[PDB]
Amino acid sequence: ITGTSTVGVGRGVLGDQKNINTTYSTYYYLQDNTRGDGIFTYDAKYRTTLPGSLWADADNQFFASYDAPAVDAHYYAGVTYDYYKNVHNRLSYDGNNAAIRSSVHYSQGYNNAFWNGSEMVYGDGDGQTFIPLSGGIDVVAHELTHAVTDYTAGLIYQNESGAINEAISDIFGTLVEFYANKNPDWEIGEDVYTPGISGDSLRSMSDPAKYGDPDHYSKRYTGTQDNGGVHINSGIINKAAYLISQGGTHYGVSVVGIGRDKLGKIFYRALTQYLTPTSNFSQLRAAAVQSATDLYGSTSQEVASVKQAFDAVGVK
Ligand SMILES: [Ca+2]
Ligand SMILES: [Ca+2]
Ligand SMILES: [Ca+2]
Ligand SMILES: [Ca+2]
Ligand SMILES: [Zn+2]
Repeated sequence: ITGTSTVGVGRGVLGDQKNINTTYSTYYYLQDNTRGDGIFTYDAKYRTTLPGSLWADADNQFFASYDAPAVDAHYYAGVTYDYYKNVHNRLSYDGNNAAIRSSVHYSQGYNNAFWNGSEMVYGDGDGQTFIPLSGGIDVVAHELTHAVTDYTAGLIYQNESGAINEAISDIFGTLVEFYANKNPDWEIGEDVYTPGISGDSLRSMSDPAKYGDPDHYSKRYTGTQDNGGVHINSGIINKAAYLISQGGTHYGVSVVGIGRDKLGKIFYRALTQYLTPTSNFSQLRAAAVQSATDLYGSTSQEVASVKQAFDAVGVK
């Protein structure tokens, strides 16, 4: 769309009010011209055909309940773009300011969200297991990071490489949650999952076993479900990443934490410089050690922590 950049206001899934970047041309559209080549949000109108209609609104105010998921998908995509740019100096997911597109109200009662290789897609949830998925900044950032991985390491979506791909998305979705300072934690999806139950979440990075995911390599899943457990075995890496950041003792191995910022620097370097489509856990560890080495010196504490963390989860 060609029009005048402006700012509108609305309410998100959780009821919070926020300002969003819109474009005016007869209607006000969810098109943010301020970030790279633009952020565009579409209405899939409960269908599965994509992307749907670019989101149009008559008055630049988005307080209808049907508006909520669009407001958040649009807003959280801006935040994530900012995170990447400000913190890692990366322009959009391709490093060249590619437009970011998302569709909301995808299908009926759809309990998931995903990056399809071209854009983001968010279901509204069935109202019991989930509420509209774009209300969780960690979910939004998890999906967008899949775009980043696709353009860089290109980790294939299955077995160990696929688990690494998933872990990368949870790690960065969590870092983004901390960046925005939106009640941050080391849990995944807590804000949109089981609205009826407080205190739970989809996955836990601090204690993956809390939900039955592995927290040690000896406990990995070897079957075929979930593409070979991409969402299961990601727990081993997630745990390693939490330990690198926060420190702790796990299975008798002690790790000194080096904090979130360095965690992000180290994993982003590994991702963009050293990982390849078929990398396995053991390769991830070498990549992570090489990155810390690059960044902090081979005799650094940082390197030492990365080593300890992987030894703690049994990845050699
Ligand atoms: Ca309106
Ligand atoms: Ca949170
Ligand atoms: Ca979270
Ligand atoms: Ca819940
Ligand atoms: Zn994912």
